[PDB]
Amino acid sequence: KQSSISVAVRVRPFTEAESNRLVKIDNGLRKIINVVDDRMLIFDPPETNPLTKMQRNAFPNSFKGSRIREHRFVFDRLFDEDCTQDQVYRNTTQPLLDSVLDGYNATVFAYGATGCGKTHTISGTPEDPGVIFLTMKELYNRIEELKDTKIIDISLSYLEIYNETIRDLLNPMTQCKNLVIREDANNKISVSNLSRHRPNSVEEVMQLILEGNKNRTCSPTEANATSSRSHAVLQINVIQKDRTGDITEEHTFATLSIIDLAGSERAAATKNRGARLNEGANINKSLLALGNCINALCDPRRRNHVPYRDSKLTRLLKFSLGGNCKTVMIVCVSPSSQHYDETLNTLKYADRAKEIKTKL
Amino acid sequence: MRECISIHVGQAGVQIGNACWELYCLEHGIQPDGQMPSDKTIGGGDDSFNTFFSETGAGKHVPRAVFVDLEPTVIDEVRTGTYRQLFHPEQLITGKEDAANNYARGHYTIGKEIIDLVLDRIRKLADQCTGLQGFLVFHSFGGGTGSGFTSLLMERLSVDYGKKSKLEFSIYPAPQVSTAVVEPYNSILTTHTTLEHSDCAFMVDNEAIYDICRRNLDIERPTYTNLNRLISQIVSSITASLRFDGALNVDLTEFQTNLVPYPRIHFPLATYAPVISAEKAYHEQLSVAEITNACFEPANQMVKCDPRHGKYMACCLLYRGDVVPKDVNAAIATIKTKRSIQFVDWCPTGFKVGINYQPPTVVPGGDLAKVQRAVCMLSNTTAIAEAWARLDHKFDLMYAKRAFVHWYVGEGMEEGEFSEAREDMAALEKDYEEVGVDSV
Amino acid sequence: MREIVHIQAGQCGNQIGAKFWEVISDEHGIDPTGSYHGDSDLQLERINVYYNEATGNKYVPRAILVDLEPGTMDSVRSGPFGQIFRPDNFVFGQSGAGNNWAKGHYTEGAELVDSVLDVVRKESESCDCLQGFQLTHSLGGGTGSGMGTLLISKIREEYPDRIMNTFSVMPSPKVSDTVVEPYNATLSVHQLVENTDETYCIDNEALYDICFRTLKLTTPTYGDLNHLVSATMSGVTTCLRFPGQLNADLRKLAVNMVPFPRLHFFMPGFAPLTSRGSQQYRALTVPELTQQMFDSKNMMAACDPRHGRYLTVAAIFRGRMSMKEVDEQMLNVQNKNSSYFVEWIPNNVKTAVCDIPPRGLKMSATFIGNSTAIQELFKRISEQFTAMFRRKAFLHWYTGEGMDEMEFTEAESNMNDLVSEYQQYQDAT
Ligand SMILES: CC(=O)O[C@H]1C(=O)[C@@]2(C)[C@H]([C@H](OC(=O)c3ccccc3)[C@]3(O)C[C@H](OC(=O)[C@H](O)[C@@H](NC(=O)c4ccccc4)c4ccccc4)C(C)=C1C3(C)C)[C@]1(OC(C)=O)CO[C@@H]1C[C@@H]2O
Ligand SMILES: Nc1nc2c(ncn2[C@@H]2O[C@H](COP(=O)(O)OP(=O)(O)OP(=O)(O)O)[C@@H](O)[C@H]2O)c(=O)[nH]1
Ligand SMILES: Nc1ncnc2c1ncn2[C@@H]1O[C@H](COP(=O)(O)OP(=O)(O)NP(=O)(O)O)[C@@H](O)[C@H]1O
Ligand SMILES: Nc1nc2c(ncn2[C@@H]2O[C@H](COP(=O)(O)OP(=O)(O)O)[C@@H](O)[C@H]2O)c(=O)[nH]1
Ligand SMILES: [Mg+2]
Repeated sequence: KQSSISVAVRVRPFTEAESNRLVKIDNGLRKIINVVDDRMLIFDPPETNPLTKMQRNAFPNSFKGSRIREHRFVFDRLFDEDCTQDQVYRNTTQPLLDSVLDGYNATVFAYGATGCGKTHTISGTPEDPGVIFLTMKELYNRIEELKDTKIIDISLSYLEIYNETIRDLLNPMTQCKNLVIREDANNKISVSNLSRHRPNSVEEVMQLILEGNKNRTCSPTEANATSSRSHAVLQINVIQKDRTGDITEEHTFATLSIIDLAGSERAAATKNRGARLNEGANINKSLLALGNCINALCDPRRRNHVPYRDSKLTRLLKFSLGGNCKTVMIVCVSPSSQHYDETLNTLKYADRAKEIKTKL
Repeated sequence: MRECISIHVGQAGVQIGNACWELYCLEHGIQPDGQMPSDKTIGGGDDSFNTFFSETGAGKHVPRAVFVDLEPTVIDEVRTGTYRQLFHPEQLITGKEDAANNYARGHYTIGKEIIDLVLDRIRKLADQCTGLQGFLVFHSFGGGTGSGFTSLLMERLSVDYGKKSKLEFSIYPAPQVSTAVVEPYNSILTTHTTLEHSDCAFMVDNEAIYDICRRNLDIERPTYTNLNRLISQIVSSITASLRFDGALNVDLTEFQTNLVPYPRIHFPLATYAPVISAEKAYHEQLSVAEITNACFEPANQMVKCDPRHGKYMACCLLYRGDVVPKDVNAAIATIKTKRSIQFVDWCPTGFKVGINYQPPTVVPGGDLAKVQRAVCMLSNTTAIAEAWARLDHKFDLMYAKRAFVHWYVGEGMEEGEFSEAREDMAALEKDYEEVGVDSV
Repeated sequence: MREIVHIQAGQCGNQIGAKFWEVISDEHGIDPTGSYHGDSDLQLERINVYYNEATGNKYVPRAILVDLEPGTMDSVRSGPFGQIFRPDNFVFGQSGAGNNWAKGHYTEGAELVDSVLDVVRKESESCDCLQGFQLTHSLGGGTGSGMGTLLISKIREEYPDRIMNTFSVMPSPKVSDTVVEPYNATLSVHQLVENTDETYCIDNEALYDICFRTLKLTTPTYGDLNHLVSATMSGVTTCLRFPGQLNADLRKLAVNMVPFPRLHFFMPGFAPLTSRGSQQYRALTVPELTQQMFDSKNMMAACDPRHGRYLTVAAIFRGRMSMKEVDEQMLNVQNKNSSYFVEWIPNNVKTAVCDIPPRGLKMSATFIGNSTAIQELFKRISEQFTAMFRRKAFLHWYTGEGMDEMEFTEAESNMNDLVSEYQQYQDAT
């Protein structure tokens, strides 16, 4: 009935370095991102001061720059530069903690290109913890609050999808052929030979996260020296049952999935090439499959069949994107022109979830 | 001097080039082995062939051409055929498979493994040119090679040359006829290269030439050879002023100056009027007025578009043979009296005219008849936008479901490009609608 | 330059491959001893696609013959073209699969897969540029389905960016020579949907119908069915070996015909099929070929295209013909039969033309269709599979070799998902 999938876009603030590197022309860099409202975004606005001389030509007198590069994107949730991590945590992932504590599944996606600020958001600094830390902290506080009349159990897994193959991050020894997706008759999906862990507090959860991230399949010489070539899926299974209630053979189950997505890549950036072309191709295909799945799920018509089997990532989250499960998507974008083209692609990827035509 | 460098990319480009170089060799007396008998017979030293050939000391005339394809088949046909001894052995081939009809392979993955060699050979050719006029690029919009690799090559050439002219002679998809399912994608993705890196792009449709062959030449079963020969005649008409004498000579710069009003409106329509079989060569006068009238007939256009649904922005009439200027003036006055041929209010002059004394040469085994007169008309008009709009509709049918997109994104192409190109095309259409509007 | 590695697995695959190599050798002028005695220079121009040159001006096919019993190897060796193959490429065991998918995939094929892959690796690095692979087998059996799927998986792991074709013989509802065909077919389609770029589905029922009606044969044998399949196989690869006006390699057909990654199960067909004593009564021209390709009776997959819509078609012509005629004939087929073509693809027909027809014909054409009617085949298998799996009829023979019921459930679910995906693009929308 309602839109279970919600898209959140966050605009980062210029770094002092970038803020003084080429913005001096304003007194070359310019803020291609403009924010008007909690659901409104303008890409490449015509806000430059010496600009009348250009539309003196764009209008029908000299057809050299008649192209209009201003785009108008609408999203469910928008965060400006001034908003801090508390507002993002409250407005994107905090409600999901209810559903997982209620019994339903929940999903969080993190997407962006290099320099977009995704790391600061999901991970953050020790002084300014990210979204994951706040979610797990409130989850454990809720568990302690509900320690009476109910018992909760937390299981943690952390896998990665690389070249359409699953690879345990917490137990790197396991071979891929062993890691296989299995669909039970309970409409639950389990990956074989997963190294499940029982952390006791958010400190242990973060320690497991860094231990896994130490193993992630990265490669150097890309715009970032530690770019990710895989989709990292962290799964927190909450299994709970009444403590002093009916002692029956029934305990309720839920999962919180947190997926850090690899950024799309244009080989044109790559020159030497090799197996990295295969990595890029797999990443782009997986992102396309995920976009198709999300667009079909949002669309009331095409969802008679949703292409879950086009990629391992969508197959794993078959029962974590539909109507019952609540999905949120944090898409971190930069306002600097240095990342112009990439940002547009990011803004085009988020928009696909719901093609809200802003011409109206 | 007046050199021109021809670049033939893909199967369509190479086959059009086969026709073109057959025609040029016949025009200048050069034999397929590259030797000119007239040099030893008459004595030589009073001929102009440098526009398309380079002479060595031994008397061999090597064409100024660069044949490129990502598969060996068509070029291998060229190196085993009659003209094996004509071209320099450096005819470029990727030692791997083709682009498989997708822009990503021709641009990003498979096309980067010969671009250095192609640019090196273009360097070696241009260094031998003292008076280089421009590049003649032949390709097809609907092909993976002829879209991706031509885009990459023209990006590189614009970076390296910039000032030199660049002329495209491209095969555009027909409205109904097609020979691949992913033609709209490749052609839309080719909008950037033909809008920002070209200087005058000529578009041709196979269906239009098929209808011309049926109606005029009386050929119910034409193959691609006839299409290529007709395109070769058009290109010969364009470059005749750089090779032969005439009353009014029109080089590339004058032609572009007279035909391109703004930097973006450089997509004219070609028309060769006296396409006539030998049987119908008799029973017809083929005067200058008749041929000039035939140029403006919608049935004779080489793109499936109706000029009556648009306003002519400029016209260039390039005549060959026995043509006097007063006959051309009378024909142009007759055309201006006609009301169905509408001109924009801001081009009162309208017509550029060139005349050349060299009549067209007939290829043995060809379909065109021997005619004392000929004309090539190059018309900048607003009707061509229709030919784009149809193609855009096809794109909008496939991209809605993201069909065939995984092939492209799995070869180093971001998804957003598919939208971006479309937007560019839409912008171009708007410009073509905003120039025909009359002044206030 | 565009080298293909051919792998034969099982009785059906080995027999089709032997007939296919006879056909290709006749096409290229290679005699049974491996010597070239052709009449034109085009045969040797692209002989490297399917053959390797041996020292005495000999040509050894780049074939790999696989089985779990030596009977079919002995049959192929003693055949007319048995002496042309490399003896080291003959890889075989001694204990057969027994019409068991588990034996040829877990127990007895797993032992031989290392040798087969060693030979595949040897035949791959000897190529200047490897276009792809070419597997011939049947899904209704043991060693065929099992070892073919295992080799598919391991080659796909080793050569992820190369084409992998598959000429797989589907089981039929009427014709049934084996009782446990549904299990094997489901377990093999579970593997083909994930690790193949082109799967050319063939049915013995459709080939027998072609023999009885089109060819008017009285006593068809497996030689004739292999003849038809080999004709199609040669037609698919024609543009990699001969020049033409429009060239189309395997990857071009895959790009044009596969709108989404999982919809790569194609129905083949061969155009000029006529009975002897009825060839003088027809004019072999492009319209006749075009009318024969799109006829329901000419398909080799035992499906009615009228029960579905064509997602895509590919027509690969051979011979001297005009491109105008082919273009109008395809446009006429699409406009006249608009109900059998999807609306959200404007042109549904990839077209390729080659300049060299087969040996005794002035022209020919190969049809490769991707339609929703193929759905029916999978549906039929399910209608058998469930009927045998609700009761666990012949299941202990599989579970005894390490398999589980989870694999059967997974394969059934994947096949039903494929059926649903094909059904999605059928109704008007
Ligand atoms: C008088 C005449 O025209 O002779 C024809 C012929 O009569 C017909 C009936 C042939 C004939 O085919 C059959 O009888 C046949 C029987 C069962 C299954 C398949 C074919 C022919 O045998 C088949 C043979 O075909 C070839 O030679 C092709 O090159 C074919 N290769 C082989 O048949 C072959 C097999 C083993 C060893 C060497 C060659 C081929 C087809 C596709 C792609 C590559 C090659 C031809 C021309 C004829 C005969 C001889 C009677 C037909 O065959 C083909 C494949 O075109 C059957 O209907 C067609 C149309 C022909 O008119
Ligand atoms: N006029 C004309 N058009 C041709 C000719 N050959 C091919 N074409 C057109 O080219 C279009 C398809 O593009 P191709 O030329 O096949 O692409 P390609 O150059 O081979 O590039 P690849 O796909 O990578 O091999 C078809 O729609 C044909 O109409 C020709 O000889 N003359
Ligand atoms: N949303 C933000 N709010 C405040 N500072 C930010 C924000 N995003 C980025 N920054 C600052 O800018 C720096 C560069 O961005 P950073 O977050 O490091 O990119 P990233 O997340 O590593 N890129 P990627 O992982 O590819 O998405 C950060 O280290 C912060 O100092
Ligand atoms: N076309 C063809 N089909 C065959 C042949 N032999 C068997 N078949 C089919 O294949 C099935 C048997 O599979 P088979 O290949 O013998 O199993 P395998 O030995 O384990 O690979 C039967 O249902 C037959 O319909 C043959 O020679 N030609
Ligand atoms: Mg080609």
